[PDB]
Amino acid sequence: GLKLDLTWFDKSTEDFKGEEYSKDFGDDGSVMESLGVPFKDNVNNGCFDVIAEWVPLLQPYFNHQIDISDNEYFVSFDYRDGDW
Amino acid sequence: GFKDYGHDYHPAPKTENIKGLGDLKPGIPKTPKQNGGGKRKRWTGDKGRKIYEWDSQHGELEGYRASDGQHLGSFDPKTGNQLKGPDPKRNIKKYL
Repeated sequence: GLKLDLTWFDKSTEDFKGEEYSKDFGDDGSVMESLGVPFKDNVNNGCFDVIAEWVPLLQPYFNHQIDISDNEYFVSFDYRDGDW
Repeated sequence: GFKDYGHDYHPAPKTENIKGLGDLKPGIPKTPKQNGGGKRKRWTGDKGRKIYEWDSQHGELEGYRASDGQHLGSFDPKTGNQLKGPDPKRNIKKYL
């Protein structure tokens, strides 16, 4: 199903510091709905800047304690059939 | 409906499954598409001298020379084999 693919980078150097996937949402896209990200042309098609608004909407699905004053965050909406 | 949207494009490879291009690290994504709000997933290899970007319509990695963005061709993520060769017309110099 759909996993949120979360990725983050050092604001100072741009070095990669971490990646985390949410659990699988199956075929329920409403998390995308709550981000305000239309489905069209957005699933398996790139990463979005995690804005301040998005943090509260996203944090419930991640171990990583998202800190946008420390790091740049990006999420993509990966979809693969089944368990993956 | 939503599964349908999920088969519009080819899922990108997860980093650990990209074989044959050395150790790779995700890079900050910066290349827009015209349709879609997303930036293309990006990885660096070879101490950052090489950049790869997932192309989700063709389903292959496009490789670029980090110093000037020049296109190097595409690669199969499973093997790391060159599939297309360089195209002199193509670069990512504005997205580095």
